Amino acid sequence: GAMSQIKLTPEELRSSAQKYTAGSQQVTEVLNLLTQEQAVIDENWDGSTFDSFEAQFNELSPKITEFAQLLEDINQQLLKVADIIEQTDADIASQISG
Amino acid sequence: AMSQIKLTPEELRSSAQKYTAGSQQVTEVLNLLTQEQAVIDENWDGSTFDSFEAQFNELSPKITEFAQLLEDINQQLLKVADIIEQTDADIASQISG
Repeated sequence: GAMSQIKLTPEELRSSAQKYTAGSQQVTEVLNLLTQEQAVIDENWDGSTFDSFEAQFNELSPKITEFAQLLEDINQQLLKVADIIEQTDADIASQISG
Repeated sequence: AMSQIKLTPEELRSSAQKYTAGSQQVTEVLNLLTQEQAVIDENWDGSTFDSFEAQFNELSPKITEFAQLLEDINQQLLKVADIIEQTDADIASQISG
C-alpha cells in the first residue's frame, strides 16, 4: 500500500505541495486581474471588434478556475499524506522494539 | 454603432502589458507543475494518484489555450492602439494646421 508505494519523504511531499499552492494562487490572481481588464475593454470600446476573444475568454475562464482549484486540492493531499507518513515513522519508533 | 473608442492608445497598451504578463505567468505555472506531476508519477507507484493525474491532464491543454488567447489579445490590442494613435495624430494635425 501507500507506505510501500510512496518514495517521496514527508519533507519532499511538503516541498512539492508548496509549488502547487503557490501556482494555484498565481493562476487565480492572473484570472482575476484579466477578468477586470476584459470588463474594462468591453465597456470602453463600443462595438463587436473583440467579441470572439470575449467568448473564448468566457469559455476558458471556468477551466482556469478549475485548474487553480485542482492545484490547491493537490497541495492539501500532499500535506495530509506527509503528516500521516511522518506520524507513521514516529509510531514505529515508539511502539516497535527490535 | 458609435465609432468612438474610449480607451486611449496608452491605455490600450497598459492593458496589453497585463495580458502578456499573465500569459507568461500561466505558462510558467503549467511548466513547473507539469514537471512536478512527473516527479509524483515516478515516485508514487500504483494507481492511487491516477485521478489527480487525469484531472491535471484534462485541463492542461485548456491552460495552454488560455495562455495563447492572452497573447493573442495582447497582440491585437497593440495593433489597434497603433491604428488609433495614427488617427489621433492625423486629426490633431488636421485641426491645428
